[PDB]
Formats: sequence, structure tokens, C-alpha cells
Amino acid sequence: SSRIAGDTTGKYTPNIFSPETPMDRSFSHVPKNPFWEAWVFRRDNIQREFVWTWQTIFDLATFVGGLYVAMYATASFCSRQNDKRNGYPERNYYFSDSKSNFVIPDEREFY
Amino acid sequence: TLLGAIFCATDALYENYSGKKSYTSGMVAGAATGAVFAIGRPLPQPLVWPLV
Amino acid sequence: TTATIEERRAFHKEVLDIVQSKLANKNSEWARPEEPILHNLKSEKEEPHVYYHNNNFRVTRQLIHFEKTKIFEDELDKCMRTHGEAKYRKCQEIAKRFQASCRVASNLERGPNARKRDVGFIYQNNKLRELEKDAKELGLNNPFPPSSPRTTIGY
Amino acid sequence: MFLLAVYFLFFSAIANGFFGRYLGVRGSQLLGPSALFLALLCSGTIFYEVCIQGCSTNIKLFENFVYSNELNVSASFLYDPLAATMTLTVVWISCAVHAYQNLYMRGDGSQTLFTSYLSAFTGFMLILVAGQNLVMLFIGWEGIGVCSYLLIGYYGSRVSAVKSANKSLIVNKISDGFLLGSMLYLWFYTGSFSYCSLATFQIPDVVSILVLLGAIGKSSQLFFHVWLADAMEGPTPVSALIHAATLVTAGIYVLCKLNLHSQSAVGILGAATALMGGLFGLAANDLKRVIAFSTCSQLGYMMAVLSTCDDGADFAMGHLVSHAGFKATLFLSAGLSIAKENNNFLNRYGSRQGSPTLSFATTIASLNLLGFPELGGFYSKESILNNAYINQGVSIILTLATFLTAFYTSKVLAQLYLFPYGNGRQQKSFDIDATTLICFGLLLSEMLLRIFTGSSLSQNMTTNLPAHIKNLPFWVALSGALSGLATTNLFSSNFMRFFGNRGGFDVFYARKCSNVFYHNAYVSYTLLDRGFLKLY
Amino acid sequence: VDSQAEWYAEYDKLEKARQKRRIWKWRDSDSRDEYAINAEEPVIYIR
Amino acid sequence: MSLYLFMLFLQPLSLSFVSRSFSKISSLMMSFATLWSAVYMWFTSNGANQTFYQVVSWGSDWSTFGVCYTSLYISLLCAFIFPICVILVQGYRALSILICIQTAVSLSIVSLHMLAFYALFESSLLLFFILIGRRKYGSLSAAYNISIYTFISALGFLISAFWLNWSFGSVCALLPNEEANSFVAFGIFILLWVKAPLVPFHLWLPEAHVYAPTAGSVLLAGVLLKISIVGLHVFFLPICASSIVKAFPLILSICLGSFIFSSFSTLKQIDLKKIVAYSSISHMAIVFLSSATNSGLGIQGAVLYCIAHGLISPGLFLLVGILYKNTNTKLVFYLRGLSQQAPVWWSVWVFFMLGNLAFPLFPNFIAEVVCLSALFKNHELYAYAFIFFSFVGTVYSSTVLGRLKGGVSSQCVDASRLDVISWNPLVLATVVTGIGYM
Amino acid sequence: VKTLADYIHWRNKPSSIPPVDEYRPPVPLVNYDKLSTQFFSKLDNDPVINRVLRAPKV
Ligand SMILES: CCCCCCCCCCCCCCCCCC(=O)OC[C@H](COP(=O)([O-])OCC(O)COP(=O)([O-])OC[C@@H](COC(=O)CCCCCCCCCCCCCCCCC)OC(=O)CCCCCCCCCCCCCCCCC)OC(=O)CCCCCCCCCCCCCCCCC
Ligand SMILES: CCCCCCCCCCCCCCCCCC(=O)O[C@@H](COC(=O)CCCCCCCCCCCCCCC)COP(=O)(O)OCC[N+](C)(C)C
Ligand SMILES: CCCCCCCCCCCCCCCCCC(=O)O[C@@H](COC(=O)CCCCCCCCCCCCCCC)COP(=O)(O)OCC[N+](C)(C)C
Ligand SMILES: CCCCCCCCCCCCCCCCCCCC(=O)O[C@H](COC(=O)CCCCCCCCCCCCCC)COP(=O)(O)OCCN
Ligand SMILES: CCCCCCCCCCCCCCCCCCCC(=O)O[C@H](COC(=O)CCCCCCCCCCCCCC)COP(=O)(O)OCCN
Ligand SMILES: CCCCCCCCCCCCCCCCCCCC(=O)O[C@H](COC(=O)CCCCCCCCCCCCCC)COP(=O)(O)OCCN
Ligand SMILES: CCCCCCCCCCCCCCCCCCCC(=O)O[C@H](COC(=O)CCCCCCCCCCCCCC)COP(=O)(O)OCCN
Ligand SMILES: CCCCCCCCCCCCCCCCCCCC(=O)O[C@H](COC(=O)CCCCCCCCCCCCCC)COP(=O)(O)OCCN
Repeated sequence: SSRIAGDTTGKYTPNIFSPETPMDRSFSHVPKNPFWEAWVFRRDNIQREFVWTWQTIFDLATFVGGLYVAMYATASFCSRQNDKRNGYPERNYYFSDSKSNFVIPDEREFY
Repeated sequence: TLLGAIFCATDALYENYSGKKSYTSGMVAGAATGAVFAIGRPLPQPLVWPLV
Repeated sequence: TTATIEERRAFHKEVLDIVQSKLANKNSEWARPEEPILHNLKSEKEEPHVYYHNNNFRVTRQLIHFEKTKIFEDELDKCMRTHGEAKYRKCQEIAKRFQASCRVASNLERGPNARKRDVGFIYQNNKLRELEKDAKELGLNNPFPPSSPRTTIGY
Repeated sequence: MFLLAVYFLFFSAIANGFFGRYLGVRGSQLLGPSALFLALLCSGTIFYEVCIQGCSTNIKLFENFVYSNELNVSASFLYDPLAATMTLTVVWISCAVHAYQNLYMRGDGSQTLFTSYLSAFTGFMLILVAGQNLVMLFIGWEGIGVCSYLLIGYYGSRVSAVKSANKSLIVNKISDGFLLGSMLYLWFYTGSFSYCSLATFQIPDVVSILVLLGAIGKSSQLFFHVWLADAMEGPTPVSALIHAATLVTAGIYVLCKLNLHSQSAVGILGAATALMGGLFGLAANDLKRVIAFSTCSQLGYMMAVLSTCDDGADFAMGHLVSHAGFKATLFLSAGLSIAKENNNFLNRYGSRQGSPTLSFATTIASLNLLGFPELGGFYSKESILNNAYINQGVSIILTLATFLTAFYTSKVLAQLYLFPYGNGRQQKSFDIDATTLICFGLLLSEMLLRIFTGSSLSQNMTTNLPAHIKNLPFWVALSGALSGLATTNLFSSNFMRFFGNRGGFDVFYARKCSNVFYHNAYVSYTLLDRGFLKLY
Repeated sequence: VDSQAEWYAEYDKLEKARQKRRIWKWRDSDSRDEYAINAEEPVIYIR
Repeated sequence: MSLYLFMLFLQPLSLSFVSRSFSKISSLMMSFATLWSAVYMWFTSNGANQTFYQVVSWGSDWSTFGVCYTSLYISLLCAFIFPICVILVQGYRALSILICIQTAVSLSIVSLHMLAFYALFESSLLLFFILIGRRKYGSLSAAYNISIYTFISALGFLISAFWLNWSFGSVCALLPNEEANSFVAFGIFILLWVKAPLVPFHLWLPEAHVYAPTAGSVLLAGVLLKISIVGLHVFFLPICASSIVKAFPLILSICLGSFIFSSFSTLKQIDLKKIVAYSSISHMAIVFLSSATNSGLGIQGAVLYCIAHGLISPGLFLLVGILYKNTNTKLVFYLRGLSQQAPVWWSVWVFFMLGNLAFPLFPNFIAEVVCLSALFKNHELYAYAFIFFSFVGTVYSSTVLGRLKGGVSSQCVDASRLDVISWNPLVLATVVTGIGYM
Repeated sequence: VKTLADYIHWRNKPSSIPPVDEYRPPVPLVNYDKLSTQFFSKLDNDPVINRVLRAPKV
């Protein structure tokens, strides 16, 4: 009912007309499951069940926006500390409103 | 006309009260116009229109 | 300090002369300069020849600094391994020198956003000394520790 | 000569795990023990040269392992007294475990791969102990972590073993992350990774906390002890190596090598871990679990002693080396009992005719754990308890832990031998070869030598304590042992249940931390990338 | 292989190209009607 | 340099004249010749020339090509990894598309003109639309995603290049120009934001990788993501440093958020290819942040980590492709018992997964150490944030390995001789880089 | 007033409704599974427990 497709000697031929099934690469394929396949389809196509609800908005804002805000605040604090540590004047950052034009320290200058 | 009046009024009133020409004046005028646009609309629209 | 356009074009012509003199004789070490091209330009980018030459000088210097630091570390490790338990007293100087080399190498070209590398806690100790002096003279109470004699093996 | 030991272990790993088809099961039963014997000869030479004769040596294999700008580290090995002592203990225990595995793992399909993993595990432990810079220690720390992941999960068709390995890996990742942060702090402000230049008299608290958090992972302290109990899924030889030396000791070794710890934290965390581990071991009904909780308790004692005095580092290392032998013996004997009885539960053990060597080795290891006077465990434990008197809080908790330790240890000894037979009337047998007898001879030899040679220089130095205070550890141990033999009830069913659930640390993690982790993942993916930002 | 000569030659070529580009970018209106901006140009109209 | 460029132009040329039956053999020989020419370029690159090792111009600013530290490493990586892609692909159409994509990518890395850079990198736009959208195994959605994201980002980059060419008069990197404009910086930045996946512009990558052939996925992860770092080092930091320093808190927020959200998203994945794709997105964040610090430690660390990723991600994608060929499944739930059934595939898989987790004997460890050191040089909190969240990668990798490692399986699905041959160079390169020959 | 808002396909309702009947994995049976939410309870010192466990001579 089965036969060896591969030939090491190099005289490999596909017996497409053989009654016996060739032991080709397809022999080792794993049998799929109707329910697992539908689970895979549902998981990938999860945008269909998306709904804008107050709980969804709350969860999104609290975790994604909340993390982004925390990260920005920490980065701003670290920049302020570094500027104080280095002795540089308050740098003109993008959203910071500073009446100073300092951005890149001069390599020649001694701070 | 009503939406454009709301936008222009809020923009001028904020700029006068703040006293400075700033991005915030436009943002608050837009937000107020979008709030008026979405008075009775379903859930997503109240968030989306003030933003747009 | 202001730079007039006449002076800027004069320096540009001088730079071109320097390039022409360099070009006259072949040099395999052209991009490993031993001396910088001195200038008073507001921005080094204005004179491209000066910018590239000085950048190559800075790279050469930094490579030298890194190798010097490695040498200092080797003498500190040998000194530490020879003395034994007397290492703290006898290896204070070598350690001081090694830490100074580390600071010079790191601080010279730290970058626009990088902080100064406080090898040996010298800056922290200095800050604490100033804070103590101010608190004591003004009669304030300092919430920070007083400066330390030694904070590290050397500095 | 110093390099040879690491070479022998890595060779045995490569040979058994890459060329096992040629060597065979018997070939691994030869090359493993032979290589470990040669490594023992080298470790003994190293110990004599460095520890006894005060000759530290540095071997730099190559320079510029990492050479990015200022950052420069080299692969170098410094054999200092701590390194020599740990190398010797590790190689002695590994040689014994390799001898043990010849008969224990005969019934396992991959005996070649098991031996390979054991030898690579020992090699990475020797790399961690002997490293001269923080990067080499990290290389060893990660290598033991990976070898533990590959050894705890050896039985892949058991969901418990794979979960136990995942647990170990995650906990060790959190710890090595804190260590990496501390190493970055130390490199930035001292200029080097070498321990000689690493010395800092005053360190900011952040570095101390990061160091402690890194150490509490491998040396399973409170909040980070969840993986140790679970690590029982792996084969018995793995448990002996991890618990006795390779894994639990690394945290203590790191704390002792770089004295950046804070007295207030280490004392409280240690005493808490000692008490909790003893209480958890009281409830436990699996033989291998009780010995794990005992390991936790002893680790608590070693961590606690660092706070008491300046010699705490020496006392901790002395306890660590004394503990590795008896604890290894306890695990190997437990494994043999399980193998002979086909049972893991203390209820079904009982008196049965066996080998004199195994029963004696179990009794002597239990006595060392208990604190029987004039034994290696006794001197190393009294050195801690006597010196901890100054810290009133640490001392009281450690004495209570001594009581609980004695109670469970005595209960286990009574249940395994004195108690009548509890297993069924079925044919069970495990015959012991001469290799197992050699393994127990080695463990007993270590235990005997420890008494003659000692564990710390300051072991027998006088602690100026009243006689009643100096001899109290003995009375508490005796009282606990007597109460344990009588198998009396000490706590109400509510507390016995609480202690059986190990304090509910894992129930907290599952109900709250895991749910929060997977809710963050749900918001990050389902709600956002594949919801809001995905087209119809 | 004289690296210094090659570098200077390449830089010079790029600088010449940039100069030629800037000269090329100077373009007045070419409208036939716009006689004022192009007064000096020599043109003949057949109309 | 001239030899490398000539071999690059010959590889697409050779296909036109081959017999149509010798195509695969000729393509493999050409790929090896291009690798050897890259080695020759490395040999003819003297470290004495600190700025640019070699610059060649063929009559115009557009035809200015040159190699620097970043360019040299990326070009060698592309030449090293292309033979593997070639052997994995069958058919003249597939070979033609792959060889054209490779030629365009390899020419982009060495280009020193922004407009020429754009011309060469974006030439391979339809070819990716056609490759990812192939008849049976491709997805039109993924093709549209990648194509639209690339077009929008590259068009913004093009507008910035046009302004720089108008204002300065040249857009060649070799001419020192500085700009403080924020619109132009944003235009150049948006390309980098999209190409190197950074949240929220990372959606195109996973779709493309899943529905691309193994040769395509290997090329994409191996080198296509790296093209961002060449643009940053060569076309962004020299001119728009001021804007990177001005926006550093925002850059850090976006990079750390990308690292966190990508790590969390990797936890919900059930497809092996998607797991590898999201791991790449997480890994790109450290490289981007390290380069943005504009420090020696950061630029070197970013390039080194890029090479380590360009050696570890192709390996995982290759093993995943081999497994899919053997089993026709990428679902972790269907794949069980792989330890017992494929001891040789499993060993290499475990080794590569250990590499992805930045263990010490792997290039990732050294690279991560350098990048973390650069972050610590900026601020201690910056380093701590990245170090702490690295555990999430461990959780997903451990869960995947555990699911694959054990269970009951009735199929022997192990690698053939061809599959071992394809990964052996990657294994050896990983080991060599791991031991410190970076 | 007709507006885009009327004709935009807002995501207010799920396009796909998951199947109600859902697979529950087989699990070993625990006969008595009520959770104990009270650390201190009369059950621990119940007369039955005292007779069955505490009292019998051992
Ligand atoms: C002097 C001594 C002699 C020494 C030799 C030195 C001479 C130097 C050069 C001479 C070499 C001959 C030139 C070849 C001409 C014909 C080539 C061709 O038809 O391609 C397919 C053809 C394969 O033919 P086939 O398999 O028998 O079936 C085709 C059937 O006719 C129709 O089949 P289908 O309907 O099924 O179509 C399916 C299609 C799937 O559908 C598509 O994908 C359509 C996509 C639209 C175009 C693709 C956009 C992206 C292309 C990027 C360019 C690739 C290079 C990347 C480098 C970046 C350059 C900026 O897939 C393909 O066709 C192949 C996919 C990739 C090939 C696309 C590259 C060809 C670009 C334009 C070809 C030139 C035609 C000029 C016409 C002249 C008079 C009519 O040739 C190839 O072997 C692969 C292409 C070789 C490309 C080299 C051509 C140079 C183009 C690069 C532009 C640079 C400027 C030109 C300067 C060149 C040096 C001065
Ligand atoms: C399918 C596989 C089957 C076959 C398995 C192969 C077995 C491989 C054997 C493992 C090799 C272990 C050796 C590790 C050392 C690496 C050797 C090496 O790199 O050569 C060094 C020379 O150094 C040595 O030879 C080391 C001695 C090796 C053996 C000594 C003891 C052996 C015990 C192993 C412990 C090594 C710990 C090192 C941890 C980093 C090159 O010298 P340099 O000129 O300085 O090179 C520059 C440095 N850098 C690489 C960073 C650019
Ligand atoms: C540092 C200096 C010298 C370095 C030597 C290191 C020691 C040997 C390293 C050899 C290569 C390193 C990684 C080997 C490939 C990783 C795969 C592996 O180790 O094991 C494979 C298979 O193992 C092999 O075939 C090759 C192993 C040969 C030697 C391995 C020694 C232990 C690995 C050392 C850990 C690497 C360190 C990386 C981080 C520091 C999978 O095993 P399991 O998942 O447990 O399943 C096996 C089936 N069963 C369920 C029955 C258990
Ligand atoms: C609709 C979208 C959004 C809606 C929902 C958003 C809700 C989020 C709101 C809170 C989020 C976290 C709080 C951070 C911002 C707090 C207030 C910002 C103002 C501020 O900068 O104060 C600083 C906060 O401390 C700090 O510097 C940061 C402390 C908190 C960071 C750590 C907390 C979590 C850690 C997790 C890792 C995240 C960071 C990783 C690096 C300290 O004041 P100052 O001294 O700087 O003076 C600076 C002058 N105001
Ligand atoms: C393409 C840009 C469109 C913006 C996209 C944002 C997301 C859309 C969501 C809709 C929200 C409405 C738009 C808000 C964006 C503005 C940013 C808010 C920051 C802010 O409030 O500060 C203002 C200045 O920022 C400013 O107003 C200038 C900031 C410029 C906007 C951000 C530029 C890059 C964003 C592109 C990201 C990715 C592109 C894909 C869309 C105040 O300033 P003030 O002077 O009033 O001070 C106060 C003295 N009273
Ligand atoms: C010696 C050093 C100390 C070692 C460990 C000390 C731990 C002490 C912390 C516990 C003591 C205070 C507990 C808070 C008071 C709660 C009193 C009743 C608890 C309660 O009603 O709800 C619980 C909340 O969980 C909780 O109570 C979780 C709060 C715990 C705070 C986090 C501290 C880490 C805890 C790690 C070990 C503790 C294990 C047991 C807590 C169960 O909630 P539910 O699931 O039934 O809700 C239903 C799901 N919708
Ligand atoms: C002064 C101006 C004021 C502002 C006015 C703005 C007005 C609109 C501006 C929007 C411009 C963005 C262009 C992209 C449009 C979204 C893609 C079209 C959606 C779509 O259905 O495309 C399908 C697949 O696309 C896909 O699969 C692509 C998925 C979404 C692409 C993501 C967009 C790239 C990133 C967006 C911003 C990035 C940085 C921004 C600086 C193909 O549909 P079909 O072929 O079947 O046609 C059948 C007809 N339905
Ligand atoms: C809301 C968070 C911001 C999201 C971006 C996060 C990280 C992006 C950083 C990229 C790094 C370099 C880019 C330079 C600036 C881009 C965004 C910086 C933040 C920003 O919007 O600052 C604005 C100025 O930037 C500008 O005026 C230009 C803004 C970008 C333009 C948007 C689209 C441009 C596309 C043009 C294509 C090519 C054009 C070439 C001619 C207003 O800040 P402010 O200084 O006014 O402070 C007043 C507040 N009180």
C-alpha cells in the first residue's frame, strides 16, 4: 500500500500511475481538525467581533494611553535630570515652552 | 452656518480669554464643534468627531 | 564674537591652500591626523575640509584614549594582585589614574544626550561638599550625607 | 592545571551529547565518571594551592571579548579562596552525582544526553564561580539557568515538568535582569567589570536593591521560591545538583563576592525565608519536597548571617560548603528510596531490609541537617545562630526555624525507617551496584573531612556569650526532634492547610498577576492591533 | 592606491556638481510676453 | 567596491542569458560570486580611511556609492544570507523576482545619494506586491498593507530629499549639511518609523512575513529591516541630529511602547511565523533607540545587534519553513512531540530560540550588553525599563517551546540532507559571532 | 440632515456572533470542590472531625 519515492542513487521517478501510495513528503502531514481550523479562522479574523463600547474605550485608554503618558513623563524627568547633571541650560524640547535656544551642546565649549 | 459660527465664536473667545495665539484655541473650537455635531449620534461618534 | 563675510572667505581660501599642500605629497596616514586644523568658525560644517580632518583627528584621539584606558586597567589589576590585603592603601594612586582615564575617554565624546560618566563619584562628592558648606554657613540642616574621604578604591 | 577541570567537564558534555551514538550508554558510564575524577584531581590541586597555601592565580584566556568603544571585557579566570572552595565542592558533588546516574538512569532512554547535560551544568557552575569579571559570572549564571531548564523539563510528555521548567526560566530571567542592571550601574561608576576595581565603600541604595533582587532568584528567597518546590518534576540527580550546589548557592556567592548588600534587608528576608521554608516543609508529604523546603530554610540561614557581623560572609560560605554535601546525600538517598519502593509519599514508607550504607548515609545526613553536636552541619549552623544573637529579631526567628527544622527532619527519619512498613505487598526491588557504594563513600568522606578541616577560619573563635545562650540551639533542636518522633500535632488544621498551600504565593500569581498579564496582552492585541487598527 | 587623492577628487566632483546645479536653478521667466524681466535677451519676434 | 557593484549588476543580467534549465545553478554560482566580491571589498577596505573606506562615482551624484561601518556590515550580511534564499526558491519567475529584489536592496545599502537611495530601495515595490500576493499561498491583504505603507513612508522621505536638494543644492551624504527644520526631519523620520517596524506602524510586517515564501521571509527579516539603520546612520543623524535631540522624550516613548506592546502581542500568537515576526518588531526597538542616542556606544551597538538579528531571525524562519514543508501546519497546537520525532530539527530550533533570548554564547548577548550600556549612558531608567520587560520574550518563547517539546505524535517529521545544508552556514556564523568575532 | 455619519459603517454591533455551544476540556473529577473562604470555621473543630481524627487512639 506504500512505496519509497526517494532514490539515493539518483534514478528517482514519480510513479504517478502506481496503485500503491508513494511515501513522499505528503506522508508525514498532520491531520487537521474541523474545530481547530474554525478556531484558527476565528482568532485571525477577530476584527469582525470588535465593538466600540465604553468598556473597550476605557481599557484601551487606561492601558495604552496610560502607559504612553507614564513613559513620556518619565522620559521628560530623565531629560530634566540629565540637563541639571550636565550643567547644560534648559534645552528647547519640542513641546516644552522654553525661552532658550539651547539644543546640542558645543563640543568646544566647557560646561 | 451654525457649526461654523460655533467654531469661529469659540476660537475667538478662547484667544481673547487666553490672550495668546495658540494651537489650543483651534483644538477647543474644533472639539466644541464636534461635540455639537455628535449630540445624538451613537457611541463611537462622540469620541471621533471632537477629535477629527 | 562676530565673523564677517570677508574673514569667512579668507579662512576658506586658507583652508583650500592647506588642502593643496596636503595633496602635494602622498600620505598613508592622511585620515589619522596628529594635529587639528585650528579655526574660529561658528559651525565646523561650514568648511568641509576642516570638518572631515578634525573628525578624523577626534577618532584617532578616542582610539588612543580607549587603548590607554585598557593599559591603565592592566596595571591596576596587576598592582591589586601583587599587594594582597595591602591593596587598598598601595593601589589608591593607580586606581585614581585609571578612573581619570575612563572619565576622559567617556566624557570627551559622550554625545548630545549622554550624561557625564562619574567614574569615582567625584562629581557627587563635590556636590555634597558644596551642599555641606552652604548648609553649615547658612545654618540650614542638610538632608544629605556629608562628603566622604574615599568613596571608591581610588576616587 | 586550573583550566583542566572546566575542559574535562565540557569535553564530557560534548562527547556524551554529540558523539553518544558512538560512545553508547556504557561509553557515557565511563567517560562521564572518568572526566569527573580527573576534574576532582585538578580541583583538589587548586584547593590546596589557593586556599591552604594562599596562592591566587589569574588565567586570561583572551582579551577583548566585548570591545565596543570604552566598554571592554576579557575572558579571564581568577582562582581566589572563594573560587577554590566552591570549585572543590561543586566538582566533588558532581562526580558523586555522575557515579549515581550510572544505575539510576539506566531505565531512561537518553542516558547519554542526561550525562551531557550534567557535565555542561557542572562546567557552567565552574565558570560562574571562577570568573574574574562580572560578564564571566553572567555567562555562568545563564548557563546554569539554561541547563536547569533543559534538565527539569527532561520528561517532555509531562505537562508538569514543562511548566516547572518554564517557571524556573521566567523567575531566573527576572533575577538576571536585575543583575544586569546592577552590573551596568557598577561598570558606569567604577570604570571596570573586574572585582578588584569593583570595590566601592559607599554604594547608592538602588544598586544594593538590584543586587539583592538578582540574588534572591537563584537562591530561592521569599517571593522567588515558587520554582524550587516545582523543580521536583525533574529526575533525582538534577535535584541533588541544583539544590545542593549549582543553583541555590550562586545567589549567596554573588552577595559574598561583592559586599554591596544592606544589613537591614538581608537579615529580615533571610529569617523570613528560613521560617517560611521550615513551615512549608512541615506540611509536605513528598520526600523530595521536604528536602527542598529544608534547602530553602538553610538558604535563609545563610542569607540572614550576612547581616549579623563582618565574618558573616565567611560563615555563609562555610555553611554553604557544609550544606552541599549532606543535602546532596539526602537527595541521592531519597531517590534510591523512591526507586526501591516505587513511591514518593512518606505515608507508604516503612522499615524494610536494605543496604547498610544507604541507611547510615541517610541517618548521618539527617543528623547534620538536624544539628547533632560534633558534626560539620552543627559547627556551621552554631556559628550562625551564636553570632546572630546581637540582632534580636533575626535570632528569634532563626531559633524558631531550628525548631521546625528539627521537627520535620526527625519526622522524616521516623517515617522512612522506624515506622512499620507502609507500602503494598507487591514485588519491588532496586539492586545497588558498587558504583552507588562509591558515590556514598565519596559523600561520607566529604562529611568526615568537613569535621576535621572545618568550614571557616573563625568557626571555633569564641563568641562571648553566656553558656545558656551558647547551648540553646542544641536544646531547641533536641526538643524539636523529640516532638517530631512523637508525631505530635503542632498547628490547627487551618494552618496546616495554609502551610500545605505554601502560603498561596502561586495562587496569588495565577489569580491576579497572570490574569493581568493576559489582559494586557488582550488589550495590546485583540483590542488594538487586530481590532481598532485592522481593516474589515 | 592613493586614498587621499581619491577622496579629494570625489569631494571636488560633488562640489562642482552642486555648484552647477545651483547655477542651473537660477531661472528667470521665459515668457514671450514678459519683456521686462528679459530685456537684455536677444530675441526676434515674427508676429 | 567596483567588483562588488559589477557582480551585483551581473546577477540580474545572467538570468536573461541562461538556458531556463540551468537557472538555479547559475543563480547559486552568481550568489557565491557576489559573496566573494563582498569579501574582496572587505579586503580592499582599509581601516586607515576612518570616514569612508571607499567611494566610487560613475559620472553623477546619483551614481555615488561608498561603504562605511554600517554599510559594510549590512552588505556582508546580505551577501552571506542570499545563497540560502536562492536554494530555497524554485522556478524562473521566483528566481527573477528574488534576484531583482536582492540587487535593488544591495545597491541601496551602498548608495550615498538620498534620491538614488530612494530610487533603488523602492524599485522593489511591485515585486513584493506580486511575491506576497502569489496565486495559492499568498494574501492580497498583506501585499496591499506592505505596499501602501512603503509608498507613503518613502514618498515622505522623497519630499524631504527634494527640499534638501533645493535648499542646500545637493543631497549627497558626502557634502556636510545641517538642517534644523522639523518638517524635513519628520519626513526623513517617517520612513524609518515605518520600515523598521515601530508601533503603531508595524502592522504591515507580520502579514507580509506570514504570506511570503520562506526565501522572502528570510530576506525580509534578515536584511530588509536593517535598511532603516543604514538610512538613520547615513541619511538622518548627519543632517537631522538637532531634531532627534529635540524629540528624544518622544522617540523614547514610541520605542519603549513598541517594545512593550509588541512583546504583549507576541503572547497571543498561535502561528510560528507570527511569533517570529513579532519578536523581530520587539528587537528593532532597542536598535532604534540606541542609534538615536547619537553616541559611539549606541551606533556600534545598534549595528552589532542588527547583525545578530540578521543571523538569528533567518535561522528561525528557515526552521519554521522546513517544519511547514514537513507538516503543512504552522499552528503550535497541531505540532507536538517534536523533541522525540525530530531530534535534529529540535536541537537547532532550541539553539536558535536560545539565541533569540540573548544568551551569553550568542551574538545577541554581546549586542544587547552594548546597547544597554549606551542606554545606561543616557539614563539609568532608560536601561532599566528595557531590561525589566525582556521577561515577556521569555514567557512566550518558553510557552512555545513547551507546547512543541512534548506530547503524542504519530509522524516522523525531521530535516532532510538539504535542510541541514541550508542552516549549517547560519549555525557556524552564529557560533563564531557568539564567541566574539563580531 | 444627511451626513457621512449616517452612511459610515460604524463598529457598534458584532458582525460575527460566536457559536453558543462551546467546548469544555475533560478534567479529572473532584467529588467535593466547594472553596473554603473562611480561615476560621466551626468545621475545623466539628464534633464529627474530633471523633474521626482527633480522638481515636493511635
Ligand atoms: C553588450 C554585450 C552584451 C552583454 C549584455 C549587456 C546588456 C545589458 C542589459 C541587457 C540585458 C537584457 C535586458 C532584459 C530586457 C527584458 C527583461 C525582462 O523582460 O524582464 C523579465 C525577463 C524574464 O522573462 P520571461 O521569464 O521569459 O517572461 C517574461 C514574458 O515576456 C512576460 O511574462 P509575464 O507576462 O508572465 O510577466 C510576469 C512578471 C510579473 O509581473 C510584474 O511583476 C510586472 C512588474 C513591472 C516591472 C517590475 C517593477 C520592478 C522592476 C525593478 C527593476 C529590476 C532591477 C532592480 C534594480 C533597480 C534599478 C533601479 O514577472 C516578470 O516578468 C519578471 C519579474 C521581474 C522582472 C522585472 C524586471 C524587468 C524590468 C523591465 C524589463 C525591461 C523591458 C524593456 C522593454 C524593451 C523593449 C520592449 O527577464 C529577466 O530575466 C528578469 C529581468 C532582468 C532585469 C534586467 C533588465 C534591466 C532592467 C533594470 C532597469 C535598469 C535600467 C536599464 C539599464 C540596464 C543596463 C543598461
Ligand atoms: C555539532 C557540533 C559538534 C562539534 C562540537 C565542537 C566543539 C567546540 C568546542 C568548544 C570550544 C570551547 C573553547 C572556547 C574558547 C574559544 C576559542 C577562541 O576563541 O580562541 C581564542 C584563543 O583563546 C583560547 O584558546 C581559549 C582556550 C580554550 C580552551 C581553554 C579551556 C577550555 C575550557 C572551556 C572554558 C572556556 C570559557 C570561556 C568562556 C567565554 C582566540 O584568541 P584571540 O586571538 O585572542 O581572539 C580574539 C578574541 N575574540 C574571539 C574575542 C575576538
Ligand atoms: C562556554 C565554553 C564551552 C561551551 C560548551 C557548552 C556546553 C555544550 C554546548 C553544546 C551546544 C550548545 C547548545 C546545543 C543545542 C541546544 C539544544 C540542546 O541543548 O538540547 C537539545 C538536544 O540536545 C542535543 O542533541 C545537543 C546537546 C549536546 C550538548 C548539550 C549540553 C548542554 C547545552 C549547554 C547549554 C548551552 C549554553 C547556552 C547559554 C549559555 C534538546 O534537548 P531537549 O529539549 O531536552 O529534548 C531532548 C529529548 N528528551 C526529552 C529526552 C530530553
Ligand atoms: C486618553 C488617553 C490617556 C487617558 C488615560 C491616561 C491616564 C494616565 C495618567 C497617569 C499615567 C502615569 C502618570 C504619569 C504622568 C503623571 C502626571 C504627569 C505630570 C508629570 O510629569 O509629573 C511627574 C510624574 O512622575 C513621573 O515622572 C512618572 C511617574 C510614573 C511613571 C512610572 C509609573 C509606571 C511605571 C511603568 C513603566 C512606565 C515607564 C517606563 C520608563 C513628576 O513631576 P516632575 O517632578 O517630573 O515635574 C514636572 C512638571 N510637572
Ligand atoms: C499629522 C499630524 C496630525 C496629528 C495626529 C495626532 C493624532 C490625531 C488624533 C486627533 C487629535 C487632535 C490633534 C492633536 C494633535 C496635537 C498634539 C497635542 C499636543 C498639544 O496639545 O500641545 C499643543 C501643541 O501641539 C501641536 O498642536 C503641534 C503638534 C503637531 C501634531 C503632532 C505632529 C506629529 C504627529 C504625527 C504622528 C504620526 C502621523 C500619522 C497621523 C499645544 O500647543 P500650544 O502652543 O497651544 O501651548 C499651550 C499654550 N496655550
Ligand atoms: C513575611 C513577608 C510577607 C510575605 C507575604 C505577605 C503577604 C501579605 C499580604 C496579604 C495580607 C493583606 C491582604 C489584603 C486584605 C484582603 C483581605 C481579604 C482578601 C479578599 O477579600 O480578596 C482577596 C484579594 O486578594 C488579595 O488579598 C491579594 C492582596 C495581596 C497584596 C499583594 C501582596 C503579595 C502577596 C503574595 C503572597 C500573598 C498570598 C495571599 C494573598 C481575594 O480576591 P478574589 O480572587 O477572591 O476576588 C474575586 C475575583 N473577582
Ligand atoms: C490636507 C489633507 C487633510 C487630511 C485629509 C485626509 C483624507 C484621507 C487621507 C487618507 C490617506 C491615506 C491613504 C490610505 C487609505 C487607507 C487604505 C485604503 C483602504 C482600503 O480599503 O484599501 C484596501 C487594502 O488596503 C490596505 O490593506 C491598507 C490598510 C491601511 C493602510 C494604512 C495606511 C498607511 C499608514 C497610514 C499613515 C502612516 C503615516 C502617515 C504620515 C484595498 O481596497 P480595494 O483595492 O479592494 O478597493 C476597492 C474599493 N473599496
Ligand atoms: C504628538 C506627539 C508627536 C508625534 C511624533 C512622536 C515622535 C516623532 C519625532 C520625530 C523626530 C523628528 C521629527 C521632528 C518633529 C516631529 C514631531 C515633533 C513634535 C511636534 O509635533 O512638534 C511640533 C513642531 O514640529 C513641526 O512643526 C513638524 C511636525 C511634523 C509635521 C507632520 C507631517 C509633516 C510631513 C512633511 C513631509 C515632508 C515635508 C518636507 C518639506 C510643535 O511643537 P512646538 O515647538 O510648536 O511647541 C509648541 C507646544 N506648546
